[PDB]
Amino acid sequence: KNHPMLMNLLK
Amino acid sequence: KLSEEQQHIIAILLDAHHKTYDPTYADFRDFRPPVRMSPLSMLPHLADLVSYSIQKVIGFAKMIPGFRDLTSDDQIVLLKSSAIEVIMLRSNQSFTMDDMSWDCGSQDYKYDVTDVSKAGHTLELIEPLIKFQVGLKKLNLHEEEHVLLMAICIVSPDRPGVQDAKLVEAIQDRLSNTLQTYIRCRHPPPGSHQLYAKMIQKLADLRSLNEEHSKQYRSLSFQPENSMKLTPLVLEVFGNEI
Ligand SMILES: CC(=O)O[C@@H]1CC[C@@]2(C)[C@H](CC[C@@H]3[C@@H]2CC[C@]2(C)[C@@H]([C@H](C)CCC(=O)O)CC[C@@H]32)C1
Repeated sequence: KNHPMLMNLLK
Repeated sequence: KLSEEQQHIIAILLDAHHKTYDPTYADFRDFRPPVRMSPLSMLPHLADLVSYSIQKVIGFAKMIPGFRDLTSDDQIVLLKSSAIEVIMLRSNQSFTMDDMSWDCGSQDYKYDVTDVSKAGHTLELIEPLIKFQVGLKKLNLHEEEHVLLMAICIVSPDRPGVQDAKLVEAIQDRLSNTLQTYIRCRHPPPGSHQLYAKMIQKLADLRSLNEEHSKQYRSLSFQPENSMKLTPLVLEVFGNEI
């Protein structure tokens, strides 16, 4: 739900 | 006995771990310096350590076979809730019962009760945390078991906010059966005695530790001078309703 940093580290 | 798939899964988790947990702790030099003056003197250093550790747990999670079939939303939910838990788990590797501390190769990077208590958290957390470490240490887990537990801990279908639980559940059972079978075929008795039951119990201890952590995190994050000593990733994962 809008976690750019986490999202970015996950992709 | 075991299984080719299961042995595959084990091989992957061990490597994923070796790639995300540096036994030399060489990267610790980059953190804001530790200060052993709560005085909160340790908050800047431990905040960086934790933040860094979140990045490593994420890196390990991505390599968990099956985790890639999950949606980002689910992946984000699973990591947000498991991060602290997996960090307490992986920290067992550096924890020693000799002096009850996290020996991270270096006196400056050797943490005990009074150090980890100087970051805005109370013994209501630290006490159970060390107890947890001891109990987990006493299990003398094979490293194969260690990584399987971290992986099972990450892919738990009951985490709040999970969507495709069935898929999460499928992925986890796969890891569980891998664990259950490895203990049976590769972990000799007596050390194998009720080992799976004792490891699943540690997952319950982690929830408890996690819960207490959320409570004490919010407490100090609701104080601007404290939350500004944290890192952007910590604020995102742990919460930023500051
Ligand atoms: C942002 C935040 O506020 O982070 C908090 C900083 C204090 C404190 C009490 C809480 C609970 C988790 C604790 C942490 C202190 C440092 C510990 C004891 C880590 C070990 C030094 C890890 C050793 C290793 O990597 O092997 C792992 C568990 C960590 C998190």
